[PDB]
Amino acid sequence: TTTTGESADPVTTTVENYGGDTQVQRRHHTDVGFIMDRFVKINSLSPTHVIDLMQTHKHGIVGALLRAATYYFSDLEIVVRHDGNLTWVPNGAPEAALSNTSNPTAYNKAPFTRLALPYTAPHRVLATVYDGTNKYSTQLPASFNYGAIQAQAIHELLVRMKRAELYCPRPLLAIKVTSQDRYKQKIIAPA
Amino acid sequence: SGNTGSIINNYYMQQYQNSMSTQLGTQNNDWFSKLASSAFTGLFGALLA
Amino acid sequence: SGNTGSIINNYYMQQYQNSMSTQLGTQNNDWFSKLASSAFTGLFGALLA
Amino acid sequence: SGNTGSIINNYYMQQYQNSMSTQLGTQNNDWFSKLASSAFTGLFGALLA
Amino acid sequence: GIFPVACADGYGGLVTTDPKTADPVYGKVYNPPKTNYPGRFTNLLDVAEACPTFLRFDDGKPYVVTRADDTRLLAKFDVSLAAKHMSNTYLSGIAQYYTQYSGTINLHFMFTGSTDSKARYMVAYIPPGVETPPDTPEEAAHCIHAEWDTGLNSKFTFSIPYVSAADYAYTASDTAETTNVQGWVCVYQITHGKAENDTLLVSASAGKDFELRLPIDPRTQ
Amino acid sequence: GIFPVACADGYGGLVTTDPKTADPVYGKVYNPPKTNYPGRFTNLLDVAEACPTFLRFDDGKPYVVTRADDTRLLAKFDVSLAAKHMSNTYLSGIAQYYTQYSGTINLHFMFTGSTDSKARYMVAYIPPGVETPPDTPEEAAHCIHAEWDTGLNSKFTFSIPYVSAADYAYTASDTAETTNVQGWVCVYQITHGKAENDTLLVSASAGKDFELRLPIDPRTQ
Amino acid sequence: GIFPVACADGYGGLVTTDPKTADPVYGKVYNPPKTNYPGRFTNLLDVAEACPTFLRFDDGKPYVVTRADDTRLLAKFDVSLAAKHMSNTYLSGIAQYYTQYSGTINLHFMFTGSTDSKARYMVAYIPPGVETPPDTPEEAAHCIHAEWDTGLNSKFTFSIPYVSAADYAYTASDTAETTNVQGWVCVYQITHGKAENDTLLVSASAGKDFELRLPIDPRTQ
Ligand SMILES: O=C(O)[C@@H]1O[C@@H](O[C@H]2[C@H](O)[C@@H](NS(=O)(=O)O)[C@@H](O)O[C@@H]2COS(=O)(=O)O)[C@H](OS(=O)(=O)O)[C@@H](O)[C@@H]1O[C@H]1O[C@H](COS(=O)(=O)O)[C@@H](O)[C@H](O)[C@H]1NS(=O)(=O)O
Ligand SMILES: O=C(O)[C@@H]1O[C@@H](O[C@H]2[C@H](O)[C@@H](NS(=O)(=O)O)[C@@H](O)O[C@@H]2COS(=O)(=O)O)[C@H](OS(=O)(=O)O)[C@@H](O)[C@@H]1O[C@H]1O[C@H](COS(=O)(=O)O)[C@@H](O)[C@H](O)[C@H]1NS(=O)(=O)O
Ligand SMILES: O=C(O)[C@@H]1O[C@@H](O[C@H]2[C@H](O)[C@@H](NS(=O)(=O)O)[C@@H](O)O[C@@H]2COS(=O)(=O)O)[C@H](OS(=O)(=O)O)[C@@H](O)[C@@H]1O[C@H]1O[C@H](COS(=O)(=O)O)[C@@H](O)[C@H](O)[C@H]1NS(=O)(=O)O
Repeated sequence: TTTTGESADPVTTTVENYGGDTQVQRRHHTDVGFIMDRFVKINSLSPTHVIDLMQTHKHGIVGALLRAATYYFSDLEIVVRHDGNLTWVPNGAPEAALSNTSNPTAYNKAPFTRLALPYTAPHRVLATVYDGTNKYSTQLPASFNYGAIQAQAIHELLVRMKRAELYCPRPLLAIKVTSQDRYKQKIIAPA
Repeated sequence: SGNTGSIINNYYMQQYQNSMSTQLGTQNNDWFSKLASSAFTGLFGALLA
Repeated sequence: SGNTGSIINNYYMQQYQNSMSTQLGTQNNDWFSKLASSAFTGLFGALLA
Repeated sequence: SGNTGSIINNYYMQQYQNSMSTQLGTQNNDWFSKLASSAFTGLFGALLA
Repeated sequence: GIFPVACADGYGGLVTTDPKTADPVYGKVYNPPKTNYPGRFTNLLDVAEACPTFLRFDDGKPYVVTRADDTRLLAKFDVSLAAKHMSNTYLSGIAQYYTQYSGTINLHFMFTGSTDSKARYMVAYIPPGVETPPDTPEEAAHCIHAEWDTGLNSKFTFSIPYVSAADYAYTASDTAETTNVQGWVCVYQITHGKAENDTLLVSASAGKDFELRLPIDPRTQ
Repeated sequence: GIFPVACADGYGGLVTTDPKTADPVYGKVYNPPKTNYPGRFTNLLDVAEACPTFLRFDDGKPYVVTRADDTRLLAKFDVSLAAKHMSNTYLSGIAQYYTQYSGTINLHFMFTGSTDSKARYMVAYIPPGVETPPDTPEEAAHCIHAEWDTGLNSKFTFSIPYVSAADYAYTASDTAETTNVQGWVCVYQITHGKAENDTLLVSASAGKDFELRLPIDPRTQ
Repeated sequence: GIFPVACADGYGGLVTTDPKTADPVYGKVYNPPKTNYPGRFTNLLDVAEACPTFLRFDDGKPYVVTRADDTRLLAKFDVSLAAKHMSNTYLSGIAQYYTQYSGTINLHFMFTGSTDSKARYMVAYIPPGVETPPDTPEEAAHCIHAEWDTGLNSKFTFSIPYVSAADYAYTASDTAETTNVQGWVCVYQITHGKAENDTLLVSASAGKDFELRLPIDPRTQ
């Protein structure tokens, strides 16, 4: 098929053009809500930690995919391996509140704590990139977070996006290829 | 949903398990699905098969 | 209720789970709700819009 | 099934508990069952009992 | 056999705000009746709407005094539940336990002068976007404002509207904030006739759509 | 008595992709409305179909240049989501997170020359089974191919068919692979008239039956 | 409160043959279709009935040779799935994985001689109770037996009946067993005419009521 390409109108040809038969597709694994729904780890940690999905690694399946969207929304689940008790506080809270027990506080139970937390930002949607001239009264507004946690020590933090919604796609890149033809690597095979 | 495969109904109420969405006016506001389905599939011009 | 979000009915009877209230005569004895709803909202005097 | 003896229905959905089979056309495509049932059982020739 | 069960890791711990209930141990207790006990309240915002409390001005007074000189700005304050002027209100007392708010805040002005004391006032909501609030009624006129005079009715009520970029605003204020994120309210005195040393009491209450969400326990203990 | 239960060994551990949900601790939060927010996408393949991105040729250009000499092969590349030429496409960006694929991949050719520049091209799918791809239109003619010329419509689209032994093919390529398992695509220039230095942009998009299965997290972290 | 539960001692351990299923972790995978794939079998005994395999005689031959001398016993073997003569059959291959059996075992005799070679055979089931099997057709005649001759049809099939004290018999044989618990089968040659060096192939298959129960994993690993 030939078309006026300058218009940018989508064109999808099929093998029928030269005698083939287009087949059946099952696209469950490329479903946004499904694919974002798995735990991902946050590497940097500290006794006091503000939950920010952008601390996710840029090349991990979740972090790559999240960054391939401009705006997003989701609820959250967290797994925290910590010493002592864990206190969570919602978006907008004074850092000092983290010391108070009446905020959701999970008492230590081995081996870690799994929790379901609601979206809690004052915005209708959040962004992975924000073109602010400043945004004050490569930096993101401080209001873009899912609250904060505190314990005597935070050893590990996994985070899971629930009911994820993604808007306005952005570039997603594969590994840079050096070889003359294909990027080759060791694929699993029996001994 | 997406990646939840439990048969049994949840022990906790929905207003606890999740944040509650509000509206001003989940519908078919799927821009990219529309965009993709609108793609031209024919053949511009005359055919000789 | 207030801050209880379990779907499943309680395993223990109510007379064990809580103290039992008695009456002499939970109704609408909400003074402050009445007070607030009675607040004047109009505009005293004539208007020129 | 084969070697599963639980009465209670599974907590997880089938699309999670197992891979899903697809078709192009579990039927009676049991070659060996057919083969065995087709075996000759009579007696070739005349009988004197 | 018996019912198989998977005791799941990461579940079971006590969370101080959990949605479950404990197991009972002492049953069958009937309470003395408290049918129709007076003064009950079920939502903090009902009392916050019905009972306005006072703002704090100058050296610790619930009022503003009419200026004898040619300066017309009587007061200026941050539209913030954490503002110094709101620090003694019931509204700010409740607000400190929540992370976000939205909605209308009402201001009440009650003139206290003698029958022979007269005045004309103006209140304006200065939204964010300007570096400093105007100290002149003429400059503030371009904003949302109301002017009223003295007479038989001693009180005047005005609604500070919620106008912001996000749907919710923080009740607390961050140390990195120079200018108040939600703007200011300026009270002016257009003129007065023999009203020197006469007072204007100002109080605040929650409006019909005022809302507080996300409970928090922030005070030092 | 109470209900007997068997706490089973081998069950209960956290699996990062498990199909369960955590227990809640902070209830009754209502979100700001986001009704009809623009640009939403629910499946990665909808955008992969609607938005073709560019292939990479020679010294890092999204196009191929018409040859002034007597060599007619403009480009040759592996039908592989891991091919150097596909390395900057959105299609390969998504594909790296899946172990297998199947289906149609579409190529788009947009001529960029002036009105007085004309040419005739040919694209062929060389299936596996031959040691090296043909550098001649005459040899490649025996394969599935399409020829088109220049004119009012500047773009031409062709479907690379999925023809393989197994029902699915790997998105990644093993180090032990000499020849590309799925074959090649060869773009030729039959002729041209005053088209020296004129360009042919080439991009790719997912076809109607393109499919990706089996999520994977392979990048070094 | 919550639901009380008694975690029972002695329950919960993994048993390699347990009737439960594991918890899933990777959902929504659809398999390539395998509709109507040929050669399927659902029960080991269907193939054991349909495909007879060969017995092993003398120096490792699937046949018995007609005797040139005046000895008429061609073969004698234990009615045992563990018999040397059955050691290469598919029937014994399956039987080793079960503790008990019951039912009919079928023997097949296929004459291999030239058109001008003729013979008359006899097969007898010698039940247990006698010290050694008879080496004479005359003595074996008193048992359940069948005689057949050579002709247009080259094969003859005979059913070894299950006759025992218990309802089931062991597939394996104990070291303390002198005489075979289930008796013997004796194949005789009544006579022959020019059949010297001509062969009689013998194979076995499961009969209609042959049955194997109680799975076992006995081989050294
Ligand atoms: O230091 C102050 O802020 C002075 O506090 C006010 O008194 C408080 C009192 O401290 C408090 N007791 S507590 O132990 O702190 O809890 C309680 O009794 O309430 C009163 C009233 O406080 S209110 O918030 O103002 O309503 C003084 O008020 S009062 O004593 O008349 O009741 C208040 O006038 C004082 O503030 C002045 O001093 C401030 C700092 O002091 S200093 O410069 O270090 O010496 C100064 O910042 C204020 O501007 C000033 N008030 S002014 O408007 O008159 O200038
Ligand atoms: O070494 C290369 O591959 C050169 O890389 C390309 O530049 C990358 C850049 O490296 C990358 N930054 S990052 O830190 O690596 O992430 C990012 O900025 O993208 C650019 C573009 O990369 S792309 O994948 O080609 O799109 C050079 O492109 S650019 O600088 O003009 O933008 C690319 O031309 C370079 O590749 C050349 O060198 C390769 C190996 O270098 S060497 O032999 O060791 O000296 C060689 O294998 C390539 O063939 C050659 N490209 S050629 O086609 O012009 O010959
Ligand atoms: O020792 C034997 O039993 C001899 O074994 C058979 O060969 C086996 C071979 O050993 C086996 N390899 S494995 O590593 O053991 O797994 C495999 O290749 O199968 C063949 C065939 O075995 S079968 O079970 O007989 O079908 C000889 O057969 S073959 O080599 O011609 O294929 C078999 O003839 C051998 O048995 C003879 O020797 C036995 C003991 O040997 S010795 O006395 O210690 O020297 C003896 O007990 C047997 O009677 C004798 N067979 S006879 O009938 O010809 O006399």
